[PDB]
Amino acid sequence: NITEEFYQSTCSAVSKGYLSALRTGWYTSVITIELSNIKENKCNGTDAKVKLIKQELDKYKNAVTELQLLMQSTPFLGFLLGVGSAIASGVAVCKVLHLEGEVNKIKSALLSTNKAVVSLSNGVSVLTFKVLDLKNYIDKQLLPILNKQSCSISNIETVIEFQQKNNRLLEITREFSVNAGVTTPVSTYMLTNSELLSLINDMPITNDQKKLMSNNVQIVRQQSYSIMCIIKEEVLAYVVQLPLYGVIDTPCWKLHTSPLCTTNTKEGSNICLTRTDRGWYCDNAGSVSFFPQAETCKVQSNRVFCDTMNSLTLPSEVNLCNVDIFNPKYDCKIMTSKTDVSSSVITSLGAIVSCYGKTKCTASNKNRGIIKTFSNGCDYVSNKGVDTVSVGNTLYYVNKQEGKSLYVKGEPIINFYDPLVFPSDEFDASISQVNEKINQSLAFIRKSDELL
Amino acid sequence: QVQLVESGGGVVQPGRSLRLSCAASGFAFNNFAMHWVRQAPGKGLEWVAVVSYDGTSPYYADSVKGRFTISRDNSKNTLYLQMNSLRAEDTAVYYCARGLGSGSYSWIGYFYAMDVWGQGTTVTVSSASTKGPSVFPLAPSSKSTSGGTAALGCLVKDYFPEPVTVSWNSGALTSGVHTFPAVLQSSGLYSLSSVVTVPSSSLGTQTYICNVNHKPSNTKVDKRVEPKS
Amino acid sequence: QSALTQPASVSGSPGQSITISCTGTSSDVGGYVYVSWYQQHPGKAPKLMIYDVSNRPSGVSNRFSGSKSGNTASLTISGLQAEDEADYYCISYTDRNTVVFGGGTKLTVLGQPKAAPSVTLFPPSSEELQANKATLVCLISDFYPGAVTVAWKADSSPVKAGVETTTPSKQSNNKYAASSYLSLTPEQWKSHRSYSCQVTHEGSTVEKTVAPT
Ligand SMILES: *[C@@H]1O[C@H](CO)[C@@H](O)[C@H](O)[C@H]1NC(C)=O
Ligand SMILES: *[C@@H]1O[C@H](CO)[C@@H](O)[C@H](O)[C@H]1NC(C)=O
Repeated sequence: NITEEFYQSTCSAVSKGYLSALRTGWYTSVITIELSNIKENKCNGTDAKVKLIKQELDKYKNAVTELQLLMQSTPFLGFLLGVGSAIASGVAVCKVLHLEGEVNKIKSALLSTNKAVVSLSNGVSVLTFKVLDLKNYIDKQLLPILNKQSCSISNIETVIEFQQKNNRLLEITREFSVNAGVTTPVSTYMLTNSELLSLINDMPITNDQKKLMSNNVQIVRQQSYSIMCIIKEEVLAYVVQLPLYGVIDTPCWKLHTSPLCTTNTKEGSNICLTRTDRGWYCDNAGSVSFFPQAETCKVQSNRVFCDTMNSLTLPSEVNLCNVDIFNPKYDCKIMTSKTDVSSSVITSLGAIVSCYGKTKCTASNKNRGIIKTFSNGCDYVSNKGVDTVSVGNTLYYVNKQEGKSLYVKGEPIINFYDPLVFPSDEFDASISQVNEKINQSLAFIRKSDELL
Repeated sequence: QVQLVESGGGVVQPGRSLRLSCAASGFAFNNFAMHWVRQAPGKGLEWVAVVSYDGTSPYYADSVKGRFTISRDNSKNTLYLQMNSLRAEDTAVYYCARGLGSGSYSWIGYFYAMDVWGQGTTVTVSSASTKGPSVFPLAPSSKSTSGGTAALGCLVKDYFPEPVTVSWNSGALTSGVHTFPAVLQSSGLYSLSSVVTVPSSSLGTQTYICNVNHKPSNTKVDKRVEPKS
Repeated sequence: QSALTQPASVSGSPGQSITISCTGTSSDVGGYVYVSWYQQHPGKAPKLMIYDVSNRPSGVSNRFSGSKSGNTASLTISGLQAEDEADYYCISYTDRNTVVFGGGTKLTVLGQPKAAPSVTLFPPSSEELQANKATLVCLISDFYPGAVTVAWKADSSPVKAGVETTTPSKQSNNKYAASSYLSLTPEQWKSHRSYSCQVTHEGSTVEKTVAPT
């Protein structure tokens, strides 16, 4: 179920009914590839199959040399957000891997199995996964065939098989080389769908968390980092940093806002108001997580994946701005201007239309064509029976998501202000800031008659 | 000095586990590969196992895979060889040898050879306790005696451990005497036979007694060798 | 692991040259250069003589040379000396990612004439049968060099069960001697026509025979 409410009084709309999936922490996994130490091949074999193997081996050797170079380097209201270090956790685990004998532990731990839990020297337990064993393959399948005294290859399949196995190593290095050892999203070369699902299943997390991550692997990939760490002692290791979702299934809602202007015929005599607090809101541990950059959240059906690094923690009273922008308990954030330009905001279940001046604003159906022409002011139409909206030369398609919309009638609040004392130059203000500014303009007028 | 010194040459019963130790000194241990090579008594050499420079990639012999496990500790410059479910065929002198090819290489073909060898520790598996011997007279055949040079001796059978001494006529006869090497039978007990070359014309005139002395079991038995009709 | 075919005995005289065979398959010898030779003196550990087909380390002389043709590697010792009388083995990479050794070759420098072996068979003594046991003793003595092969036969069919053979050891007159034991039961000893000991030394064959009667 999804619903949406449009508030005519404040030219805004809230879509409710969504469930949260907030990233709260990080899990760090060490992914290793075992490499083979390959010395010179003293044959000048002109056999066509030996030549292709030797060419593939040069690509293999250049990849290792390339990664060794990489491992020598250390890997409206948005402006209110803090500044994190997105891979501080992953890089911290990587630093430990550079200590003496730490790589040897992972390597010997993964000698019998390809998946193990290793305790690092500092005490943290990390899942370690070997995704490709080239050391075993090269030492057990291709070294004898190349080094043969005869110096020729029996069949075509060995050349092809090596190219298949080596390809993954070549692609991983390619990505790291153009991302300075840190990639996001995590591609299928770094971690296949099978390996990731298996890693999630072996993680020390609840069963609910495992299910959520397994059914939304594409979002997990986009919120994960792969950090190139060490390549030493025949081991290539990179750290994959997976999101931990510590908040699940709490109510979330999306606030959409659009400019609300007076509609006088005199061109520049109009004043405008826009709620600046648009973005995502989720209930979280007794407060509300507010994500001003709504483009940092991904909506899948009715589940919203957000990252708390891009959030503020606000008192739950922030919700009062939707039903009463003048409430005394929370200072609702707004901006002011005199730029009464036309535009539309496409919501979850409809469209807000701010239509001013001489702009042509209409809504059309695919079958019947234009079914509503908007007048001056801020208005709203539901997506039921409506397919497109036009504001000036801009055509907007509306979302065809199923769900009920409610039109909450109300007097546009822009009509309550006197333009002679209306502060219309505020880019980052609020209800209370506009109030105190009006009184500072009214006191300069009041204390003049006080002399008379 | 480049030397390899293995130790721990004790006895162990079949079915029990044993762990071999090999020390190293005088060279960069964490740069070479290590081999294990055993040699059965009298028989030839037999390759056992190899561990790379860091103990990551080992290689075992087909007659050994599954039973033995070889490991390495670079922090101690020591090589090990674990042995489980020991059988009688494991009686051999296990040598500790280095690989031929310094480098951080992991393939057995890059260091298949051996250049520096240890001294070797005798590893003996046997479930037999200390038992006294049994002397049987190896008499000459009266028909095959008339030829000039005769042949007779004694037979020390089923004794443990080693060694056993054998003299003739309390040490009076040393001409043409040869005591053979001992052989370990399937039961785990050793068997030995010593013989002498005797002039054929004095087979009825002379007394021939072997003095078999088994000092470990405190057994000294003399058996008289005489012809038969 | 399948062993490598080496000749058991090789004879030579000081000043001569001789060659030792080392036959394998296309996987072990006849496929890779990785073939080495080792000299082992009795008592002391083996010593590397030839690494790879022909390369030799520092210390060994110009008299040791290696070669390979087909599936057979050859070790050549030019100008023999008394210091060369020792056992020689050959190793090889096996293509199956292991290492395999050879059968072994006992090279003897001739400081004596060719001595024909004298053998003697011993039936179970009248006292040994009273212990529910039986042991046929075949003793080879006064032969040269120290390399003989023993074979047992019941009637006309060979026997390989319960047989033990000692390594040829030197006597008090610088001649080699070997033993052979055939552990049997009193029933197995009486229920046969004839037991024979077939000894082979330097091609020739000497065979004695015993019977319960
Ligand atoms: C949708 O239904 C659930 C289950 O009753 C309810 O908790 C939620 O509040 C509903 N959505 C809205 C927007 O009320
Ligand atoms: C204007 O109003 C605010 C709050 O209503 C008050 O604090 C302020 O003193 C007023 N201005 C003057 C000049 O008194």
